[PDB]
Amino acid sequence: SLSCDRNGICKGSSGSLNSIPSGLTEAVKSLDLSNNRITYISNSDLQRCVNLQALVLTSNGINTIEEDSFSSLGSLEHLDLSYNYLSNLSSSWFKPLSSLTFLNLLGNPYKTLGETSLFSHLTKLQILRVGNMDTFTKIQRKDFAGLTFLEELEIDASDLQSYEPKSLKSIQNVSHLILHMKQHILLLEIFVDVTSSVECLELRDTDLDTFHFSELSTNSLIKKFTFRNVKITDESLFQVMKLLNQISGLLELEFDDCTLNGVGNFRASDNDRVIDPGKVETLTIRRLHIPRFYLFYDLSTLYSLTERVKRITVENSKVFLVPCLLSQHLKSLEYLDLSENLMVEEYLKNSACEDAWPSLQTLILRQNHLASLEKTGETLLTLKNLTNIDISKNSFHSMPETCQWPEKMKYLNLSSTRIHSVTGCIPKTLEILDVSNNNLNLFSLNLPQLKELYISRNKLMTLPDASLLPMLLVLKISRNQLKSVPDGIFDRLTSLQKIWLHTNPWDCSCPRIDYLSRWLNKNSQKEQGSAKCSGSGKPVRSIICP
Amino acid sequence: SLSCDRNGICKGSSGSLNSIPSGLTEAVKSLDLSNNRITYISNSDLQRCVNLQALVLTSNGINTIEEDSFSSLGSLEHLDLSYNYLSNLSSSWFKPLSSLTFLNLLGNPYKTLGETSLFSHLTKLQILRVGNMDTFTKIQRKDFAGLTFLEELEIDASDLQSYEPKSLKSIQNVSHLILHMKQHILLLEIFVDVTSSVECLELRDTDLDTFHFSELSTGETNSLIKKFTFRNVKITDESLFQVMKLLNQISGLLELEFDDCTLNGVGNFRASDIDPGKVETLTIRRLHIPRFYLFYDLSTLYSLTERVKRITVENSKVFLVPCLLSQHLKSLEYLDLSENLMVEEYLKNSACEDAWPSLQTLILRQNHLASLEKTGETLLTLKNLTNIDISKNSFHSMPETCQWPEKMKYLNLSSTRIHSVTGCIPKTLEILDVSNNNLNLFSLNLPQLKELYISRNKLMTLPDASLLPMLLVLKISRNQLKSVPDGIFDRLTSLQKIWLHTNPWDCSCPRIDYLSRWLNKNSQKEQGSAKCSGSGKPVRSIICP
Ligand SMILES: O=C(N[C@H]1C[C@@H]1c1ccccc1)[C@@H]1CN(C(=O)c2ccc(C(=O)N3C[C@@H](C(=O)N[C@H]4C[C@@H]4c4ccccc4)[C@H](C(=O)N[C@H]4C[C@@H]4c4ccccc4)C3)cc2)C[C@H]1C(=O)N[C@H]1C[C@@H]1c1ccccc1
Ligand SMILES: O=C(N[C@H]1C[C@@H]1c1ccccc1)[C@@H]1CN(C(=O)c2ccc(C(=O)N3C[C@@H](C(=O)N[C@H]4C[C@@H]4c4ccccc4)[C@H](C(=O)N[C@H]4C[C@@H]4c4ccccc4)C3)cc2)C[C@H]1C(=O)N[C@H]1C[C@@H]1c1ccccc1
Ligand SMILES: *[C@@H]1O[C@H](CO)[C@@H](O[C@@H]2O[C@H](CO)[C@@H](O)[C@H](O)[C@H]2NC(C)=O)[C@H](O)[C@H]1NC(C)=O
Ligand SMILES: *[C@@H]1O[C@H](CO)[C@@H](O[C@@H]2O[C@H](CO)[C@@H](O)[C@H](O)[C@H]2NC(C)=O)[C@H](O)[C@H]1NC(C)=O
Ligand SMILES: *[C@@H]1O[C@H](CO)[C@@H](O)[C@H](O)[C@H]1NC(C)=O
Ligand SMILES: *[C@@H]1O[C@H](CO)[C@@H](O)[C@H](O)[C@H]1NC(C)=O
Ligand SMILES: *[C@@H]1O[C@H](CO)[C@@H](O)[C@H](O)[C@H]1NC(C)=O
Ligand SMILES: *[C@@H]1O[C@H](CO)[C@@H](O)[C@H](O)[C@H]1NC(C)=O
Ligand SMILES: *[C@@H]1O[C@H](CO)[C@@H](O)[C@H](O)[C@H]1NC(C)=O
Repeated sequence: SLSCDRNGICKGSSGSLNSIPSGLTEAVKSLDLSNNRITYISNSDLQRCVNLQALVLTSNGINTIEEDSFSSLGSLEHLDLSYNYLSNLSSSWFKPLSSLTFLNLLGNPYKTLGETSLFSHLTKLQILRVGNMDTFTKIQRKDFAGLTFLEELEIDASDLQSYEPKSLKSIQNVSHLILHMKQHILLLEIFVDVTSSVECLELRDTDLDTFHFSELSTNSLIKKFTFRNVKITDESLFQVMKLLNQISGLLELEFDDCTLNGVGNFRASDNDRVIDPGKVETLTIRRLHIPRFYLFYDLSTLYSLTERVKRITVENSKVFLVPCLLSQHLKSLEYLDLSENLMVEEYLKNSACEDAWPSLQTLILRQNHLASLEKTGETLLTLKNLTNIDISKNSFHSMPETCQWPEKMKYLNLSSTRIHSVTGCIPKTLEILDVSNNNLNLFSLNLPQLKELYISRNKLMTLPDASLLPMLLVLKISRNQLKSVPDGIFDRLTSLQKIWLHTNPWDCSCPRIDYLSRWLNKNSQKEQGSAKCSGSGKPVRSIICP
Repeated sequence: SLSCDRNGICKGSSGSLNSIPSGLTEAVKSLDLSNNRITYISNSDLQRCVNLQALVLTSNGINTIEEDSFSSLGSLEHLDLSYNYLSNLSSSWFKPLSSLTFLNLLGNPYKTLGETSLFSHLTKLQILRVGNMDTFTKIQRKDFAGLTFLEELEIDASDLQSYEPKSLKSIQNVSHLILHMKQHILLLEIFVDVTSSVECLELRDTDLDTFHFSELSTGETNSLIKKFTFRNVKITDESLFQVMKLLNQISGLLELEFDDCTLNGVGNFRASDIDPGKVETLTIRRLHIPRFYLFYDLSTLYSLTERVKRITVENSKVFLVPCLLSQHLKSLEYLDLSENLMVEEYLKNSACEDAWPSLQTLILRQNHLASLEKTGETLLTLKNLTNIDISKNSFHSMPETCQWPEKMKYLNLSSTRIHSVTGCIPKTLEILDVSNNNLNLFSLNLPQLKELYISRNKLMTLPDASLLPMLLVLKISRNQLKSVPDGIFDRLTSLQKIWLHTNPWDCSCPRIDYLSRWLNKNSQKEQGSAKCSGSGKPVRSIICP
C-alpha cells in the first residue's frame, strides 16, 4: 500500500490509490505516489508533512488541487506534477514553497500558465519544466516573472501558437534551455530573447526543412547548440548556419537523432562564400537518419569549413567513406570518433592520405566492419601523432606474429574482437591495453611500460607474469577461470593501485589461499569488488589460515 | 626418366633434362617435355614419329630448330613452343604440318613474325597464339597470310610500335580475338581491320586513361562483334565516354564486360552533352578504384541501362544502388551483386517505387546483410522476384514469420550461420539451400519443394519426408545421420538424386535393414557412397537376415 524505509522515504507502488493516503506525519521525508489513480488533493491531505522534501505525483490524473494544499510544505525541494489533468494552475500552490528547487509541470492540459505569475515566490528554484504536446499555445510576458537564475528550463512548446515578446528575456541566466517545438514559425522570435542568457541551447523535434533565416532585431552567451530529433534539408542547413552565425562564441554544435535530406536538385551557388566557421571547435553527430526514399544531396563544399574543428564525433550515422579531400581539410582535428559506422579498411587507407590528419591523436573505430588487425595497423601507420586507437567490437578473430603500429601509440583497445590468443603484434610501447571480452587462455606478453591491463571476461587459467608487467598500476582480471595466484606475485607490482579479482572460481583451500586471503585484508582498499570462494559464497578477504 | 604409355603418351618427368631423346619411335602419339632444359632440335631427334599428334615443349631453352625438323610431322595437331628463346622463326617448321590445329608461340623473344608468312599451309589451324610482352613490336601484312577461319587468335602485342594497315583484315572469321596492348596509339587502327571478322573481342592490359575516339573513314558500321571484353584496362571518367563512342561503332553489340579494370577521375570532369544500342548484358568484375583516387560522378550513365536484361557487378565495392538507377533498370531480369558491401537499410531505397519491375533473379551473396526479416521485407515489393540468393551472409537466426515475394521459388540460405529453421521460409519454395550451417533438425512443411540442399549440417534425423512430398533432390550428405525411419523413401515417389555419404551410419543389422536394402534397389539414385561408421565399408554391401 504505502511502503516507507527507516528514514521516511515512502512510495506507493500498488497503483490502486484513489487519493493521498491518510496519516502522513512529520516523519515523512519523501512521498512517491507515481502511477496511481489519485484525482483530488484537499487542503488537509498534506498539512502535517512539514518535513516533506520530495513529492512525486507523476501520471496520476489529478483534476484539482485546493488552494492551500501545500501550505505546510515549506521544506519541499522537489515537486513533480507531470502528466496529470491540471488544466488550470493557481499561484497559491507555489507561494508557500520557499525551498523549492525542482518543479515539473509537463504534460498537463493547460493552454496557458494562467493570468497570474506562478513562480514569483520560488526564490530557490533551479529546474523548471513546463508545457505540453497538444494544448499549450501561448507564452505570456508575465509567465516567468520572478525567475532571475535557472540551471535548467524545459519548455514543451510543441504546438505553441503565440509568443509574447520578451517573455523569456526577464530570466538573466539559464545554463540549459530545452525547447520542444514542432514548427519553426516562432523560433527566431524566441531566440532573440534567450540568446543573451543561455549557455547550452537545445532545440527538440522542430521541422526545419523549409526554415529561412531573417535578420534579427538585435553578443550571444550560447556556447553549445544542440539539435535533437530535428529535420534539416541541404537547402535549409545553410539557413541554420546563418542562425548559428549570430552566435559569435559558439564552441560546440551537436545533432542527435536528426534527419538530413535533399529538397531535390539543390546546388551550392552563393551560400558557399557567406559562411563563417567562427569558433566552433566540437562537432557531434549521433544517429543521423537519412530518409529511406531520400532525395540526393551534395554538401561536399562543407568539407572546407572544418579546418578549425578540434573534436568530431560522428556516431552511428551510416559512414562508409571519409574522403581524402575531407581528411586533408581536417587540419586541427585532434579527436575523431567514428563508432558504429560501416568503415572498411580499404577506404580507411584513402582517408589516411599524405598530409591527412596531422593533429589527430585519438581515433575511435569501435564497431565498424574492420576485419584484419594487420591491415588496420598498416592503414594507421602514416598518422604519426596517433596515440589512442580504439578498434574494439570489430571481428578480427586473430592477429599475426608481427604488426606495424603508429610509433607514439600508448593506448590500444582490442576489447570484443573474438581473439583466442595475443602475440607480439601488440607493441611494447603500450601503456594501456584492453583485451577484455575475448576468449584468451593465456597472457604472457612482455610490456615493460604497461600501466593498465584490462583483460576481464576471458578464460584465463593463470595470472600474467608480474615480471613482464613491472609498471602495472591497474589490473582488471575479473570474470576469468583463475583458481589461484602465485605467492608473492603482487609484491612484484610495486605501483599497483587497483585490481579486480571477483567472479573467479577461487580455490579457498587453506594450504594455498593463505597468501591471497592475507593480501586482500592488508590491501582491501586496492581490491575493486570482492573475490568470492567457489563452494561457499564467502569473500576470500575474510579467510584466515593456521 | 621418361614414363611412356603403350598408347604413345610420353612424359618428360624429371625437370633436369638437357635434350630431346635420341632414336625415337613410330608409336609416339604425344610428347610432353615441359619444364626441361632442352636447347636444340635436329631433324633426326623426331624423324620417326610420323604418327605424332601432339608436341608440348613449354618453358624450355630452345634456341634453334633446324630446318625440316618437323618434316615427319605430317599428322601433328598440337604444337606448343611457348616460353622458349626463339628470336628467329622459319617457315619450314610449319611447312609439313598440314593437319595442325593448335599452335602456341607466345613468350618467345622474337621482334617480328619474319619476312616469310609462317601459317600459309596450316589449312586446318583453329587456335593460334603469338607474341610476347617485351620485344614484339611490328605486325606486317603477311604475318597472317594463309589464315581464313580460326576459332581463337591471341596476339600478345604489349609493346606494339607499328601496325601495317590491313594486316588483320585478311582473316575472314575469328570467333575469339585476344589482344594484349599496353598503349592505345594503334588501338583504332587495329579495330577497323577486325571489327568485321571478330565475334568475341577481348582487349587486355591497355591504358585507356587518355583514349580519344576518332572515327576512321571506313563507314563499315556493319560489325560482327557481339561481345567486347576489357580485362585489366585502366579507364577514366573522361575516356569512358570515348570508349562508349568506340562501342557505338558496334551496332550489333550484345555483351559488355570489364574484368579487373580500373576506373578513376581525371580531376574536374562534368557530364553535360548517348545510344545504348543492343547491349543487353553488362558484366563488371573486381573493378578497382585507386587507393588515392580522383573523385568522379558518372550518375548520368544510370539512364543508359533501361534496356539491359542481365547485370553482374561482382566484388566492385558497391555500397549503394540508388533508387534513380534501379528505376532506370526497367528491363533488368537478373542482378548479381555478389561480394559487395550493400548497406542493408538502403537495400530498401533500391526497392523504391517502380524499381526493378522485371527483376526475377537477385543475388546478394556475401554482402554484409545481418537480418533475414529485414531482407525479406525489403524485397517484398519486387513482384516478379523468384530467385533470391543471400548465401554467405551472417544472419545467425530467423524469426517465426517473415514476408517474402509471393512468387519466390528459389531461396539460397547457404553458409548463413543458422542453427534452426522456422516458418520464415515460405511454402511457395521449390528449391531451398540451407547447406553449410549448424542445423540439427529440418521439419518444415513445404508442399512444393522439389530440391532440398542441406549438406554440411549437424542433422541427427532425416528431414520429415511426409512434409516434402514432391522432393526430386535431397542432398543430405556430411551430417550426423545414424539411421533412417523405415519406408521413408517409399513416399518420395518423384525422387531422382540423393546424397547420403559422409554420415556416421550405424551398420547394426537389426537396425539398418531398410536402408541397406533400399540403396541396393535404387543404386542409380545415390550420389556418392554411404559408408558404415565403424568400418569404411559401403552400406549397400551388407545384407541383413
Ligand atoms: O554531402 C556529402 N557530405 C557532406 C555531408 C557531409 C559532412 C560535411 C562536413 C561535415 C560533416 C559532414 C556527400 C558528398 N557527396 C559527393 O561528393 C557526391 C557527389 C555525387 C555523387 C554521385 O551521384 N555519384 C554517382 C557515382 C557513379 O558514378 N555511378 C556510376 C558509375 C556507375 C554506373 C552507372 C551505370 C551503370 C553501371 C555503373 C559516383 C561514384 O560512386 N564515384 C566513385 C568515386 C566514388 C567511390 C565509390 C566507392 C568507393 C570509393 C569511391 C558518385 C556521389 C557523391 C554526396 C554526399 C552524400 O553523401 N549525400 C547523401 C545521399 C548520400 C547517402 C545515401 C545513403 C547512404 C549514405 C549516404
Ligand atoms: O559524407 C561522408 N563522410 C563524412 C560524414 C563523414 C565524416 C567523417 C569524419 C569527420 C567528419 C565527417 C561520406 C562521403 N560519401 C560519398 O562521397 C558518396 C556518396 C554517395 C555515393 C553514390 O551515390 N554511390 C553510388 C554507388 C553506385 O554507383 N552503384 C552502382 C554502380 C553499381 C550498380 C549496381 C547495380 C546495377 C548497376 C550498377 C556507388 C558504389 O557504391 N560503388 C561504385 C564504386 C563502384 C562501381 C562499380 C561498377 C561500376 C562503377 C562503379 C557509390 C558515392 C560517394 C558518402 C558519405 C557516407 O559514407 N555517409 C554519409 C551519410 C553520412 C552522414 C552525412 C552527413 C552527416 C553525417 C553523416
Ligand atoms: C481557474 O480557477 C480560478 C479559481 O476560481 C478562476 O478564477 C476566476 O477567474 C475569473 C476571470 O473571468 C474571475 O472573474 C473570478 O473572480 C475568478 N475566481 C476566483 C475564485 O479566482 C479562473 O477563471 C480559472 N481559469 C479558467 C481559465 O477558467
Ligand atoms: C547456394 O549458394 C551457394 C553459394 O553460397 C552455391 O554454391 C556454389 O555453387 C557453385 C555452382 O554454381 C560452385 O561453382 C561454387 O564453388 C559453390 N560455392 C560454395 C561456397 O559452395 C550453391 O550452388 C547454391 N545452391 C543452389 C544453386 O541450389
Ligand atoms: C549570467 O549571464 C551574465 C551575462 O553577461 C554573465 O556575465 C554571467 O557570468 C552569467 N552567470 C553565470 C553563472 O553563468
Ligand atoms: C604532431 O603534433 C605536433 C604537436 O605536438 C605538431 O607540432 C606536429 O606538426 C604534428 N605532426 C607530426 C608529423 O608530428
Ligand atoms: C575499450 O572499449 C570498450 C568498448 O568496446 C570500453 O567499454 C572500454 O572502456 C575501453 N577500454 C578502455 C577505455 O580502457
Ligand atoms: C634467321 O635464320 C635464317 C636461317 O638460319 C637466316 O637466313 C636469317 O638471316 C636469320 N635471321 C637473323 C636475324 O639472324
Ligand atoms: C512483371 O513482368 C511482367 C512480364 O511478364 C510485366 O508485364 C509486369 O509489368 C512486371 N511487373 C509486375 C507483374 O509487377
